[PDB]
Amino acid sequence: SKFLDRFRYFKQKGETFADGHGQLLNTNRDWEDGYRQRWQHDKIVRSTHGVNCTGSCSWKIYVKNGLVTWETQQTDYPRTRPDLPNHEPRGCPRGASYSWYLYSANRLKYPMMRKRLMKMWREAKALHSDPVEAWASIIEDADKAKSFKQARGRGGFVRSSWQEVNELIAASNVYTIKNYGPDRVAGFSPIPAMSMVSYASGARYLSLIGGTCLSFYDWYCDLPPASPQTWGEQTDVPESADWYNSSYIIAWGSNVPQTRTPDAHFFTEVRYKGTKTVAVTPDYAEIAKLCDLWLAPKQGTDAAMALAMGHVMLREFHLDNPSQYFTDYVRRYTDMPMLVMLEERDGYYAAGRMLRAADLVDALGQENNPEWKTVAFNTNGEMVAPNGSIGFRWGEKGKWNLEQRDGKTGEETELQLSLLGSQDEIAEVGFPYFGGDGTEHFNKVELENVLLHKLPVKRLQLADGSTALVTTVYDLTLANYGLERGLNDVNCATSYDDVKAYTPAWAEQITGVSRSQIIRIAREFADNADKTHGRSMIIVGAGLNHWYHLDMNYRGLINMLIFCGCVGQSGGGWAHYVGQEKLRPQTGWQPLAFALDWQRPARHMNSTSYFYNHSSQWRYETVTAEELLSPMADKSRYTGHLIDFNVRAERMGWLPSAPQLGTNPLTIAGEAEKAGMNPVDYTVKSLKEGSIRFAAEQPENGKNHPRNLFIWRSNLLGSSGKGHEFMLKYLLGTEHGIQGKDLGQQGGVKPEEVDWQDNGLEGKLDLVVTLDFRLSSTCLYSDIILPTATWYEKDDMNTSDMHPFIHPLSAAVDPAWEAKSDWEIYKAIAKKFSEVCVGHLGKETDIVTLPIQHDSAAELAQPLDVKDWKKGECDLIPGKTAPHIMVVERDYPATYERFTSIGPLMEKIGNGGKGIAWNTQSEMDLLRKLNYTKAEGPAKGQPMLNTAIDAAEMILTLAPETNGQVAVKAWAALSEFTGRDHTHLALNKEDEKIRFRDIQAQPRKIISSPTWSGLEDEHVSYNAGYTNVHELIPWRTLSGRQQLYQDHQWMRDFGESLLVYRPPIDTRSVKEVIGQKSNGNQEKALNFLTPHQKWGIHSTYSDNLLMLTLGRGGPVVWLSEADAKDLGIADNDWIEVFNSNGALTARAVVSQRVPAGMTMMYHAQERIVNLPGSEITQQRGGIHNSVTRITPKPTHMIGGYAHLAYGFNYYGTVGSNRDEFVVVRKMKNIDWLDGEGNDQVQES
Amino acid sequence: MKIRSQVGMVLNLDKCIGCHTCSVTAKNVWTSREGVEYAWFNNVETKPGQGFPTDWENQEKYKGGWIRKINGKLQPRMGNRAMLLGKIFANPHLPGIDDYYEPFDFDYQNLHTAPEGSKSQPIARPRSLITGERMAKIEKGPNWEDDLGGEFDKLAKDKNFDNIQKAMYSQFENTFMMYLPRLCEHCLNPACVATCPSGAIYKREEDGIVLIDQDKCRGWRMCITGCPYKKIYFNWKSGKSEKCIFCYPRIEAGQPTVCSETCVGRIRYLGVLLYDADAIERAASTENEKDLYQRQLDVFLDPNDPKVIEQAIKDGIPLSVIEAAQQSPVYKMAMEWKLALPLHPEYRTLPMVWYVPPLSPIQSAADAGELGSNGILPDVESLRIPVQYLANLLTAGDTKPVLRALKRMLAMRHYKRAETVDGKVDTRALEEVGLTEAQAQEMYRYLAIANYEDRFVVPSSHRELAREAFPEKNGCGFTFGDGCHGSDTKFNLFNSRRIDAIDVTSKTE
Amino acid sequence: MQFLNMFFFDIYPYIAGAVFLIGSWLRYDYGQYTWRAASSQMLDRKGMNLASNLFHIGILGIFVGHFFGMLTLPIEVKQKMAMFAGGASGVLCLIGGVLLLKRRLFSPRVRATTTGADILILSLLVIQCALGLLTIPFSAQHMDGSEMMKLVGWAQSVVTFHGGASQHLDGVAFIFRLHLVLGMTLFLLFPFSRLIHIWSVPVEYLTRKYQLVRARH
Ligand SMILES: Nc1nc2c(c(=O)[nH]1)N[C@@H](/C(S)=C(/S)[C@H](O)COP(=O)(O)OP(=O)(O)OC[C@H]1O[C@@H](n3cnc4c(=O)[nH]c(N)nc43)[C@H](O)[C@@H]1O)C=N2
Ligand SMILES: Oc1c(Cl)c(Cl)c(Cl)c(Cl)c1Cl
Ligand code: SF4
Ligand code: SF4
Ligand SMILES: [Mo+6]
Repeated sequence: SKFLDRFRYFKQKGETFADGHGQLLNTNRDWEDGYRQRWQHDKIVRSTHGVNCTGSCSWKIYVKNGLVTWETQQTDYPRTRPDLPNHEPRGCPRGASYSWYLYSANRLKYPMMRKRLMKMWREAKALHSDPVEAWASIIEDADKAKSFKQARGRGGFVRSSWQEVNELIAASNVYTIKNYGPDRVAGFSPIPAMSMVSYASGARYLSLIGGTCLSFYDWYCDLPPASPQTWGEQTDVPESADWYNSSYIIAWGSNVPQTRTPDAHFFTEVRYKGTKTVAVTPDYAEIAKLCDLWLAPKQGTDAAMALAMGHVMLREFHLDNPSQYFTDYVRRYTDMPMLVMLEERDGYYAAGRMLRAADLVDALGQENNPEWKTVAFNTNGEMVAPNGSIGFRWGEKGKWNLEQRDGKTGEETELQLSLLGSQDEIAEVGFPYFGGDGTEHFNKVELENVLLHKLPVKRLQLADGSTALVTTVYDLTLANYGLERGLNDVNCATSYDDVKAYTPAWAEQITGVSRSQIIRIAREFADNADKTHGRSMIIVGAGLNHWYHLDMNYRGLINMLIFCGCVGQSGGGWAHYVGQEKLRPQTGWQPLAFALDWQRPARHMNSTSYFYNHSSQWRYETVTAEELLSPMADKSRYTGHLIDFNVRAERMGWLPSAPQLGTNPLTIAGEAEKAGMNPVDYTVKSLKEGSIRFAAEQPENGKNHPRNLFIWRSNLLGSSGKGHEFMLKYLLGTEHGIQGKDLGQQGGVKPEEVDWQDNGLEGKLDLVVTLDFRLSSTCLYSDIILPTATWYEKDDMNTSDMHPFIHPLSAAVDPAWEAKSDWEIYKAIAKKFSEVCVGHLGKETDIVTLPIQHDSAAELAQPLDVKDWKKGECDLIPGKTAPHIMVVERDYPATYERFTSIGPLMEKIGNGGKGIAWNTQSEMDLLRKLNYTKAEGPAKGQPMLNTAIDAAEMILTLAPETNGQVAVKAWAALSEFTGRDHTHLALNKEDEKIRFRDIQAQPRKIISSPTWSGLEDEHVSYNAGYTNVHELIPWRTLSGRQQLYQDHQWMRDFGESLLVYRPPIDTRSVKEVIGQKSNGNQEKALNFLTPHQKWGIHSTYSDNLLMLTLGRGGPVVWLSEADAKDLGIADNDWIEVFNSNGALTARAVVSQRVPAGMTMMYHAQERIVNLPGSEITQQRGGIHNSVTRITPKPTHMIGGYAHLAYGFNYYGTVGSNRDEFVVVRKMKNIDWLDGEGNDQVQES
Repeated sequence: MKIRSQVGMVLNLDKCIGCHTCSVTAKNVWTSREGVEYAWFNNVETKPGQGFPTDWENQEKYKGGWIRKINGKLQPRMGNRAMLLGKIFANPHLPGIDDYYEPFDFDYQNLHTAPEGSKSQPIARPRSLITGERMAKIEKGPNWEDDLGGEFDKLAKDKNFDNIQKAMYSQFENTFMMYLPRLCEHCLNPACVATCPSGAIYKREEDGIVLIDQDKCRGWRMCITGCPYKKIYFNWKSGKSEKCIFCYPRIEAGQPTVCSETCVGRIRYLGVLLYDADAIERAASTENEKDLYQRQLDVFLDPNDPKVIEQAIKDGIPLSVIEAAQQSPVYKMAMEWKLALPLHPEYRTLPMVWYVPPLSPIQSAADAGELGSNGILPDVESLRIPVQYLANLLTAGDTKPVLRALKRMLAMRHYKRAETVDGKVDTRALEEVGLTEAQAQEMYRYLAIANYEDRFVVPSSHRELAREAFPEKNGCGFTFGDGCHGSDTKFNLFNSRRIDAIDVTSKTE
Repeated sequence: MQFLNMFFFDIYPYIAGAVFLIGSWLRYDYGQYTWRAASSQMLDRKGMNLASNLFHIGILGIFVGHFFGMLTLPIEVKQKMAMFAGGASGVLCLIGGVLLLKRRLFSPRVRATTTGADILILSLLVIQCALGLLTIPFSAQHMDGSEMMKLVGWAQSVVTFHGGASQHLDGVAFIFRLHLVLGMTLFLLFPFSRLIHIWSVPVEYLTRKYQLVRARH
């Protein structure tokens, strides 16, 4: 009895202590069980997060009372070497809050459908027993179609059932495919590495039926085009543990503590080993807190600082006191010694294309692909075609390597770098200079648009009898940097203080960073690299990569690393981290995701061109190609709207298309038959004649737009979608907040390749279907919302660029309410489709266009210039001057049996990627045993793909990263090309086979694979480019080396054959609207930056109460104190940010760490929480992408050219966004537009 | 002399990345209930700032901690025993819900249920978790000042700027910020225990964790004022107070706290400290507040000293606890290397959660600078965080121990760079700060590599000692409601018996 | 009337008394977590300092008065003290109480988080205190303490279990009857309201050593 215990008062007194200051008591403490019983739980399950953070962290999911209650990090990753910190615990704050979603008030529990669409669907079914015809009756009635498209984002969702929505979805897909074409059906899902099977689910269904799979890396602007330009690689970088092997690190535009949270300790800890660190960010960012020095260049001007640093480096470590390590490194691993041909101009010369073996008389003894092999001089003044150029990759074998050897005699050679001191004469070459251009918001430095430099040249006698002047990439590079070499070049610097084409004094003006800092750090960095043989590294992120001229910021950082021999050495190099792009077991996953086990090829599309086109953002373009050309280019040969350059790129097979042709591609074969020709030929003839046209030419004619769109693992309409208001108007057909006039309304110049119409087609999408676990902004604007399983309710796999482990997502409990995993949702759709299509689609024949692919022999397309067959400049040759034209048979009724079995092509054809292929029979045999096989039907005898686990096991068994047997066959295939053995890279692990159940017990390190260029080894960490440098495997570029010189016609004409400073672009989005809708408060134009947020991963977790409570309770925008004070804004005041593209409402965060002139609305806060109505649009306030708009760049459209050839997520236009400016002002009326009568007015 | 043990904690601020993961896991586990939804047992503040609750460091305002009277005696700043009771009907210093923030939620269901034909896009507005009413605007939150969120003149009211010429720090180029994660200090001389009229708060003997007994607390709410770190939060629903419990359910079996094991930055260390409980009052009442730090170090005993070992045993400290104390990372950082310092020792509570101060990028200067004593690496005098600010935070204003800590960390870096880049031995920086090479290498092992087994050396709390573990193993957890737990007397009005006990006595002796 | 009289003054006081005690014991043994003062101060500090102190200092004066007055200076001197000292305390109490009640009912944060019992018990003490003060003019009609003698006679018969206690009340003014019943009712409701905090007046604190440590147990 507790009452009776009170009487033992005296009895429970023990000894006093500390001279009477204390008393020890012997009393009951049973109450302590109250907190013990909270901690106790039922079990813990291993899982992870399928979100785009790069974290890839394994967690312990605690189930208590039969419900998921919280999570804590797993700490059992395989430990790293003794001299390196281990990875545990990883984790981040967004991840720690995921459990909140399972039973929260925003969880999606049941399939939902817009009420108006449901009422019509049911009324249509009462009149049309066949669901395809019921869908026809609604969609072909303009009034019916419009009544549900205008209801999008306007309430009225009603509970439906899996049966009802699956039938509608299937009926609509059949109708669309039958009447317009398979490519009018599309799907958008990103980053498969965060949840492989979950991505594969929709991609596989779409691929089987012919629908388009939209890309994401380029669209999100995570793809750095500079990587494919320099290395012929999408992205490959060192792992975070490798930062610990570096002795000098610059974090440049990368907010490590905030955006690479679970890996940040490698950066803080390596400092204790004596590594110096430098932060380069315009604001006082979190990353500055961890470095030894904070440099703050004006945002957008980083390339200028990088050029000046490179200048110092070349001056001091290449010229004045030649570094043995650096010199030998650039001689062997760059295109510096390669020869460039000079073009005659009026009184001077311009750098032309690189000299090819084919240009010389004997073609240098080169019989195979001589026009694709580059040329250098050896140290004995003789010409040579060295091993490794792209011409040696195809049509022959054993010479595609970086052995410094003569491509004809096979003898060892030594390349000479500079002609200086052996030139026949000095020629003057003009270099473009854009540093004097720019807007009023950035400092400029006037010199001349063309800068003349004296280059040492050598005249050569060409094969066609003509003669020509050549110089090396090296010499051209030193001139471009402005290094005086004794020829008394007036445009070369006489000192670092000489304001010239590109000095420390020059950069100080452009960037505002003190020239002595530029000099001191360039020096320290190069010295460190010289001493350690390359252990200097630069970690770089979206702070630099999301600018329109991202390529110049990157090539500047990249040249610094190259000149110091850091790329390819553990502890050194280019460390680009953005989204989670590294799905390690790539070739095991690709066949599953795009049904390549059944049909080849699939329909990949590059999303930036896709949305620029279909959401009609081109109808508002303000940037012209003309204003981006080199001052040395023939302006007349580059006329047209930016969209015209895309259409041309498409018809030349450079970039993919979607929809592809203006006619239903399921009908072409039938017509070819009647005309007496095979489909390919009939298509080419029709294309030459114009009876068949590329759909891109007429995007608004009613048959060339996408009609059904699947969205999953994406919040496209609240996060990533640049030009939000354009998507609402043109794709959705709903009210929108665009403020400006289009090309037509301003009487501007119409495109020359695309039809124009004054009243643009709106509401193009007939059906928007979104799969999610929370009601996101995208769900809010969809027609059908399907409840999906959270990451703690399904099995899947996850990998990342940051570490080498593969680990799983697992179901701690079955999905709650009526939710289903993505895999099960698409399997059920595939199943209903299969029956609904009977009688409408059978065994069909599809004509599919495929662009020329990087890593295929076809990459050797147009060697010396650009010829447009439509201009009659050449014949239409699919696969060379136009896209390949492929025939694909589809068995529509068998879609489900196919989706659920591993197809016969793996056995018939085999597997492969990155230009190599291998036999995979033994794996298919293993798979029949692990997954069991179909007992009957179309796929009888094939391994099954019924569960997500069967799908994961297929990924693991097929990939070389997870199956040592495959790894050895893959390295063997590569060895054929290089003539060097690489199998030794995986022999020691040939017996390794990673299994799904084993990774649930402990995450497993993957195996060294040719798919990648770094090693998974116990003595050296993973470092990108390590195999090129150490195994002599070439980079997949024209020259086989790191390419400093971009000689493609378009690269030359757009002024980017060599890196150069390019000021931020003018989007011209503010001057036409500022002051037009005054609310009485002052307005001011500011640079609108959107770095990634601390309280969410993109928009995921943005609605999470934990994150909202630790942040500022909803959408906010940061402003400097000076700008806020100028505008009368106090901390937390409601403000409105707007421009031509649209408007957004938010609260201000006022701060000293934001420099005057810029504002930061951290990347994505989206549209569902705490947003009042806009005074500009009189609609709900918009989001950050309500003020952006897609503007493509031509250089990112280049195809058919070795390293500049297409690949899904490998190349294509990018969704850059940092150059944007907006008008900012304090709001006055705060109306919530909800009929609650709870509105406010902000005074003054 | 009475030896007691406790698992202490050291947080290396130099490595803190200000991510708050520690705060989210702690909240999910311990304070997601109505009544404490606004309470963050572990919370992280960005400095300069006033923190949570606002200006909690201002003791003239909040009356937390101890004062040393003129006669040499200790008294809670709140008042002596009668002064305290005289304030019981309405604690005049009590922080109100607004000094923390009004907890809020959002109407997400409106996104799901909005009616067809809505004039505008539906949205989820804020609602108070105290009243259930619509909030026109969210005006505050627990981490409102995160990353210098707010005007400098507002953030600079930070009590730690006392005695500092602070204007220069409002200039963009001189900007600085750091992170201060905090939890309860589980003090040797806790002010909360001393200020609770019902005696419901106690320090556990075997492991020093300080708890508020949920049976015995009566809700007098004076402890909240008494705690100078403002780490006791009133549960507005139950009417009782609650605080960080140092995850005793895990510590009891030798596991790290949740906020420690989940620390992404790998900055937290857990290790045993042996202390002389009889010396507590003497140290906490030393006359000069600048001596409290060293006087506390003096109460910590050397675990490898056989005199201490024999006394510990005599005083009941379990052998595995003595052994863990001998490999304690906390003892190395606070006693040997002198890197860890207490948080606000001047409150006189003898805090048991210490901090290694952070390094920072160098200050703005006329040029790129020169090589200093540390070559291309920084010299302590060039760091941009004013050392006096750190000293106000950790050493009662004395910069000497703060400078020694930073300098030593910088010396380790210089020595290691000589080794790993130059491939040479250079102990010059070490010699300057009094470190030996063996010490520097050990500092590097613990701070840099920081293997899991080295960050957490937590022994068991030995629940079997002086108790009956066997019947408890067999019957704990069947919570049918026997009504007999919590008291020592067996008599009970419901005429029941404890489920986890043995009531049939052995008659064979 | 005579029936109601023996019920309320001979029977009812024992019902209330038994419930008060065994309810207090049972809630103490089985309801420790519910045993608290239930402060609402943090939710709304406004006016609490004045109101709670007025209320408590007032009600405690009366408690001392009532206790030593009816359960232990000629009688008329005690009556004089009761009216002046007690009256003044009652005024402080009533002001405090009314302020607390207005707060509990109309301060949104307090009203949103109150229990029904908190409103009920406070409302009844405000009535009881108003009733108490209202008896002053009646006692005034009998300055020789004759009324007080009746009331104390009844109180003392009740606490010593002498039957017939209601006889002592013969002819006392009705208002005293109401005050006695509401007062006893307060005891009956006591173990089921926040009033249990009263049992816990922290007297031990005045002599307790500052630091407390609990041994393994
Ligand atoms: N917590 C969290 N983590 C995530 C994500 C998230 O949403 N949340 N998302 C992922 C993804 S998908 C990406 S693409 C990255 O995180 C982006 O982060 P990063 O730090 O590279 O970019 P960011 O665009 O944020 O820019 C980093 C910082 O650079 C500064 N900055 C901004 N503009 C510039 C500039 O022009 N030049 C220079 N030198 N710096 C600039 C700024 O301090 C910014 O925070 C990554 N992990
Ligand atoms: O309230 C009282 C006071 Cl104050 C005195 Cl003095 C006496 Cl005697 C009695 Cl009976 C009551 Cl009730
Ligand atoms: S959200 Fe990403 S970084 Fe954060 S814990 Fe999850 S996987 Fe790790
Ligand atoms: S998790 Fe660790 S690094 Fe992150 S805020 Fe908390 S203490 Fe600092
Ligand atoms: Mo990204």
